[PDB]
Amino acid sequence: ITNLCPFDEVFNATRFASVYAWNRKRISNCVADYSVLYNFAPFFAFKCYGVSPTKLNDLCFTNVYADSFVIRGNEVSQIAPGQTGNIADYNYKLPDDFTGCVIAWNSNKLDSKVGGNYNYLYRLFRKSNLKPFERDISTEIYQAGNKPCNGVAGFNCYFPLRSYGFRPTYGVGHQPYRVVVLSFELLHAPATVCGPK
Amino acid sequence: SIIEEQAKTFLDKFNQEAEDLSYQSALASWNYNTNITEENAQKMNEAAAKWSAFYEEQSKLAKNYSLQEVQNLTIKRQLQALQQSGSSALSADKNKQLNTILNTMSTIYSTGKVCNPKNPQECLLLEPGLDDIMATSTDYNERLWAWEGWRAEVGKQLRPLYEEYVVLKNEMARANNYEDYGDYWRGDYEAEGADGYNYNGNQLIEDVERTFKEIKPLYEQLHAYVRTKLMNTYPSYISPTGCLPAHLLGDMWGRFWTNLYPLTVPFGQKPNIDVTDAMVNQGWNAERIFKEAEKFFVSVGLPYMTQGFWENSMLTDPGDDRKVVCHPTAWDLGKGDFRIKMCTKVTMDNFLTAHHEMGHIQYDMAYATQPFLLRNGANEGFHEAVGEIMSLSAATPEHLKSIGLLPSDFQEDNETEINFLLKQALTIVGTLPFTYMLEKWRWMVFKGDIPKEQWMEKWWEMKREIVGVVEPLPHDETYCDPAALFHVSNDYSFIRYYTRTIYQFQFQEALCQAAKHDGPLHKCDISNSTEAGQKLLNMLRLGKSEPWTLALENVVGARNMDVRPLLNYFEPLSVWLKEQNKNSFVGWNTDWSPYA
Ligand SMILES: *[C@@H]1O[C@H](CO)[C@@H](O)[C@H](O)[C@H]1NC(C)=O
Ligand SMILES: *[C@@H]1O[C@H](CO)[C@@H](O)[C@H](O)[C@H]1NC(C)=O
Ligand SMILES: *[C@@H]1O[C@H](CO)[C@@H](O)[C@H](O)[C@H]1NC(C)=O
Ligand SMILES: *[C@@H]1O[C@H](CO)[C@@H](O)[C@H](O)[C@H]1NC(C)=O
Ligand SMILES: *[C@@H]1O[C@H](CO)[C@@H](O)[C@H](O)[C@H]1NC(C)=O
Ligand SMILES: *[C@@H]1O[C@H](CO)[C@@H](O)[C@H](O)[C@H]1NC(C)=O
Ligand SMILES: [Zn+2]
Repeated sequence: ITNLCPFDEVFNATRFASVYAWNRKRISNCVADYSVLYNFAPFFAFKCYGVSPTKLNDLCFTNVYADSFVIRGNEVSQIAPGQTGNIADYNYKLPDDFTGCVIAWNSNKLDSKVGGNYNYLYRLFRKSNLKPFERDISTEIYQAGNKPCNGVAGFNCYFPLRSYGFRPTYGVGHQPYRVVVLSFELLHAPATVCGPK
Repeated sequence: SIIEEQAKTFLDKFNQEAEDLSYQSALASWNYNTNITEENAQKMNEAAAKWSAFYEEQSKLAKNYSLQEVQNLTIKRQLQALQQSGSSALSADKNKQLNTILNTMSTIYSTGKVCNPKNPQECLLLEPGLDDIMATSTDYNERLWAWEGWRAEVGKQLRPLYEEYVVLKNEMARANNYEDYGDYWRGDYEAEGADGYNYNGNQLIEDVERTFKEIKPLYEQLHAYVRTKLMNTYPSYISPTGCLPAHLLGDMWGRFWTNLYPLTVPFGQKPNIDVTDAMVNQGWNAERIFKEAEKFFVSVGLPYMTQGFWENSMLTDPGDDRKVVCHPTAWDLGKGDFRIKMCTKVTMDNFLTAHHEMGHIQYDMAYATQPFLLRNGANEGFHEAVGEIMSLSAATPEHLKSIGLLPSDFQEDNETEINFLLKQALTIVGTLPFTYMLEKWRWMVFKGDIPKEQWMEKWWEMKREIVGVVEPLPHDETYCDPAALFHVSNDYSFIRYYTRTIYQFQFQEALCQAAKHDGPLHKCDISNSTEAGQKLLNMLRLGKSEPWTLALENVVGARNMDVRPLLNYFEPLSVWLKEQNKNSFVGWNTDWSPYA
């Protein structure tokens, strides 16, 4: 037991990323201690699929991907395989055959200020949906009519990205939430991520 | 279609952008109201200003999507509310003229003084100057001069302003494809949907008349009782077979007859039920009062109160170097923020007002998931009808006996019930013909059936027939009696007070049959009943997404308004009044006048 994985700089980070620019970290060649993970907040959401929630520290995988972002309260249900909405259609998509865990908790005391936090953005308009595990960071103007937009905002020409504006006196369903998605893959290669002996 | 998708995208952007501005305006208003200071006002105004501007742009930019090309009803309902423009349909000069007329009328009403004869050195104002005289005094001439001065000093200055007010508002109404301003007000009841769920503004007149023709006999009986009781205090000024003088109805305009209870009490040796002494003895505060209402609401199967409700609400007078507006109100600031402002004292009236306001809060929480522009009550009468039934249910001498404010061996006599019903009648039944007559007169004046040269004649010819009130002194065409009322001179609708009274009782009946209640209707408690709460929440969660006919059907079982529950509520009192009026005349004539 000498190569503990760096899960502490994925849950204790000082600044998370927006939904449309979600952050991906690849974890390989370490021993994974899936028990410090329980030491954090009451974990409003600790739901996961294809894997026993109590016997993770018994099986070996070739790679673990951690994706981090911040969403709203009444959108955590959209982080699940086979769902339709706004976050799950234009921002972040999960495959139907998903093997991994979804963790989500509350961050009102950290990501909410009097006056509004306008640093968190999400996409509102897109021409087509997203294939699973895909990113779009373009800022071209959405065209909704026959008239060509020609690089200027106006009638039937919308800027595709909008903000949240969190304030401390909001309700539970409009408060900030931090979400980490862990995806385990097992490919044809030597397995290099395993639990403690 | 193609226009429908563009409308959907436009509404998505509007909904995204409007929540923030509305929330900022609401928060500024709250901070001003709970903390009165000069610089807290300016910010408020600024916030409000921005909101207006935003709306004033979108209502134009939303007129470019033809409404007939949208087929799905929710999008059409959202877009129609946005497309409606009011005073913006006129030019700048006429809008400025209308605004300067309205401000002048409001200012004249607010600062008005009636100077007493007999050493006119101390003149009285309106609010704490004449309400006391007209609600407490028992002197004929003292009431007469106060009644006449308010019409001869404030009513005669509002005639020329009103005459051109009407002309401006009719043109503003015709600028929006209407016939008159009365149609503009009656169009709030428009409903569009499937077959049999439609409703225009012309059916409201017929429904109101149909309901009043049934309500009238009970009013006649109550009128006869009050007439035969007022002859012991004004012997020579009342005819046994005539109308009632206007300045002897316990109010400045006669809107409410509550202040006649000391003179018309059936049995004066039996006091009413008051639980203030028990509340003070046991030891109660505002928090206990507001928690005993949350228990009532969660008894029937409704959600608890939000945590932010207990932290962001002012339930007591601060009692420090901070000035607050002391008037109960329930605030829905948006984004899951619900608050209540109220100066709470340990009394029974505050105990009932808490239920009334938490009814509004629970109504707001039900449709918080609906989209913007569809996040209001079904019409302008549902919101108070929900609050009033809770107050009715939380005041019976069986709910108070459960919470421990009355002895466990308390038995109710039949003498107190008659007194309670008479007090309720004097404030419910006695205000319906007044509202009907006022709104009918205003509709006729707007539409043109009443020419300008015959305004007060129609007033004191309709009041002597519909209501039964006769003027003390002659009034020619120089006065404007209706303008001496707060709602008439401040651009406010008045029929919302007529429909609500009809609605509430219906609701109560539907919530007393589901609760398996056996007995008279005025002793119904819907606590510890889950099916009643579920049936009510079936209607609470819609909002404006569906026509109000479907919302009414979801809770009552009928698609329209009827008066049978109201008459069922007041049945023991009707029997008692009929028994008590054998040797008396039921009715009135329109030929007797105090001045002639
Ligand atoms: C984050 O840091 C805190 C205290 O330093 C503690 O909960 C733990 O070390 C970290 N939490 C996780 C989930 O790694
Ligand atoms: C009331 O407003 C003043 C600003 O005029 C502010 O300083 C004060 O803190 C406010 N009261 C409270 C309780 O915050
Ligand atoms: C949108 O409406 C304005 C009027 O406010 C009009 O001038 C403009 O041409 C319209 N745009 C269209 C029809 O594309
Ligand atoms: C109309 O629009 C609403 C959007 O709120 C949608 O749910 C519904 O399926 C659409 N069609 C009908 C027939 O209501
Ligand atoms: C309602 O149920 C509670 C719980 O048993 C009971 O104490 C109470 O007496 C019942 N009735 C009323 C009117 O609260
Ligand atoms: C009340 O009940 C008593 C008991 O019989 C009866 O004598 C009396 O007439 C009743 N009074 C009313 C007003 O019902
Ligand atoms: Zn109210």
